[PDB]
Amino acid sequence: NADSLPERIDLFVSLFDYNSATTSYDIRSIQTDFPTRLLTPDSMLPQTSEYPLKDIQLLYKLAQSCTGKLPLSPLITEPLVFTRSLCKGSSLSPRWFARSGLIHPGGGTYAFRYAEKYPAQFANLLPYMHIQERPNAAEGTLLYHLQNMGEDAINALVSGASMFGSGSDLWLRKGDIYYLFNEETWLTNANKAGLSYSLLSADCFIQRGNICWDVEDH
Amino acid sequence: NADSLPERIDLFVSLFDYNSATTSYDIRSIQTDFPTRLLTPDSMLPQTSEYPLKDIQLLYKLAQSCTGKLPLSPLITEPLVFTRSLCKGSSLSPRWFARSGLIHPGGGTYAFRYAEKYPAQFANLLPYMHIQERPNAAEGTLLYHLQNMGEDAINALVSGASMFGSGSDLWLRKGDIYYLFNEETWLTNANKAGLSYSLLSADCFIQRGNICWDVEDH
Ligand SMILES: [Mg+2]
Ligand SMILES: [Mg+2]
Repeated sequence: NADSLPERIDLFVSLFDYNSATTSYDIRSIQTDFPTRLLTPDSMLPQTSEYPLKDIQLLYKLAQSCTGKLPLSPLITEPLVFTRSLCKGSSLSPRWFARSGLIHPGGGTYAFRYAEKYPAQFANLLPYMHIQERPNAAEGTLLYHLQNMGEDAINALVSGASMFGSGSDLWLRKGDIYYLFNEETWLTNANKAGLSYSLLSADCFIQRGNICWDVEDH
Repeated sequence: NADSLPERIDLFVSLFDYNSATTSYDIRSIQTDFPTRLLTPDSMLPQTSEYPLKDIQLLYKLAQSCTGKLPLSPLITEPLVFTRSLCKGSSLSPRWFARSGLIHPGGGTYAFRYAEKYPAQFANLLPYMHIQERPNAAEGTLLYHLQNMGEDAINALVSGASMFGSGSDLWLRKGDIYYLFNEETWLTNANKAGLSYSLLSADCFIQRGNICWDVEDH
């Protein structure tokens, strides 16, 4: 009966009332309000695949002592400008962050680090901070849903997947808009289409018992 | 990298110390203490695929009034014997339950129903009751693990799967023995083998986003 599976999934998608959705988000509005750099969890980690570890260490020591060895590689120019500015105490306008690569080599953003030293500029620099650096958003808002997405849900959203689950919500793409439905509606329409489903924490290539296995990429 | 997946799963299995397992259960001991009929969730439902619905209804009415229409089909002979005995008040020895098909046509077991009318015989009839009809077992015992298994975990155990997950435990089959490990050990050995995994609520034939889809059989 697994041969009719694609047809049943199409029937499943067609059962939803897209005008009675919980909320809906245009993909364009999501890309305007959140650069991909500010969604992906890897932006919160030290940028070990972009800078040598010794260069990241040399930046932290420079930010601590505000004197001494400057890092070498010419890809540290902008992070050096940022670090020297905090040490010299000179100001960086919100337009400087809008111009930057946003992500600091030690993980997180320039804006969040700058707002930790100058908390009066927090609100104006919020658009340049990672979602995981911003305060807990109000329930039902786009930021709230994004902050509560695991890496797999974020990756599915960034890649524009036709559908993905995130917690207690189903995200369904119709055209260039995502429609959210609660899991009760998800399960009801899966029942009617003759479907069962599972939410994955990775891809599934080999199943043993009730365990889906996958190689991790890194 | 998905081509090396079977080799990585074999390495994963080989990393476990089977002598330092949480607990272990011989498959033979499980089959001795629990007939499959007393594990599968479908035994708790009315036996609609074995008896006509009208015959099940005729049995409930007979058990209520203790008079009137006897069901027809000759597959109801033993359930009729059981029902007439409760009505006549005659006793059924534990050996009668050991001889029976265990499962009552309305779902559940003969033994549990009999022990509801004669609670003094509960302990002697416990071996003939469904695991979901028995009291909550003590933690760490075989019955405890079985009572907390979803249908998918039960089906994997009944079918003798090489491995399956159930809650916070990994069940690993080596020979004819199942070895239990906590999920921390599961994840540590998956990390070292270069693997990611997900626990399924059904099979996975088509993946959309982070959702594994499957047709339900019924
Ligand atoms: Mg993968
Ligand atoms: Mg299946």
